[PDB]
Amino acid sequence: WVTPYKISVLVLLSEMSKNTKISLVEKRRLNKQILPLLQGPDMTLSKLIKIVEECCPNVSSSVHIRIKLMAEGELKDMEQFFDDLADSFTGTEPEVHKTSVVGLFLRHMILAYNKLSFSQVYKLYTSLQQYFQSDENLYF
Repeated sequence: WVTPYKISVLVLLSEMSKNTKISLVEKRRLNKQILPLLQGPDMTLSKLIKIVEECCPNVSSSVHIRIKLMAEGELKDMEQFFDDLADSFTGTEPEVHKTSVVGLFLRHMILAYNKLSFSQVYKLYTSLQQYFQSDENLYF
C-alpha cells in the first residue's frame, strides 16, 4: 500500500508544516487544498510537482530535492525519513492529528510501513529510486 507517490505526499506534508515563508493560518488553508492528493490515485513525480507548484510555489522545489536526496542516497535515508516523520507530529506543535484526513494518512502510512518485511522495504526504496529517475529522465 505504501508507494513512492505516497512517500512524496508525506514529504509534501512534512515540507508544508516546516514552511517558514507562510503563516500557520495559511498552512491550515493549504492543508485543506492538498486533501485530494491523500485520497486520490498514484501519479508520477512530474505531475505531483506541477500540482504543488500551483498552490505552494516555495515547497515544490523543497519536495522535489528531498526525494532527489533520498533516491541519490541509501536505503537508510528512506528509513530515517520515516523515523523523523513519526516524531514530527502530535509531539512538536503539539496538535492532535488523529481524526484528521492528514492524521489518518500519517497513521496509516507509518503503520503500513512498520508492518514491513525487509524484502518489501528494500523493494520500496528501489521503486522510489526508479520513481525519481523517471522524472529526472524527462526532456522537459
